[PDB]
Amino acid sequence: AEREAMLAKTAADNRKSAEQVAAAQADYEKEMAEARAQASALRDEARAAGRSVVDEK
Amino acid sequence: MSIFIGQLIGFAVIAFIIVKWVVPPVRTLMRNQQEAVRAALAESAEAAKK
Repeated sequence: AEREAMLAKTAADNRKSAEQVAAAQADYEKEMAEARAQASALRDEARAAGRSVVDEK
Repeated sequence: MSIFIGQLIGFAVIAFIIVKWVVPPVRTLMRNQQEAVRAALAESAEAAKK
């Protein structure tokens, strides 16, 4: 039963090792993309404020 | 004594037969099985480590 469980573990874990490497890569990419999107939104808001002050002046 | 010597020679012949033709294969099987056990142990090891 113990060999059985060891087998189970190895299998699943090597599966979760691959899954966690993929998750690290994907989460890094997704968080970087979210940061870039937030930066783009901030710059768009800055340009909107610039245009608004230009129109006000 | 003669009976003892004869049966002892027969035992020696059968022992030689098994040691030269039956011991080798069984032994392999035991080693190949051990290979497996150690391997599985170490593989669990690496999967957990990885």
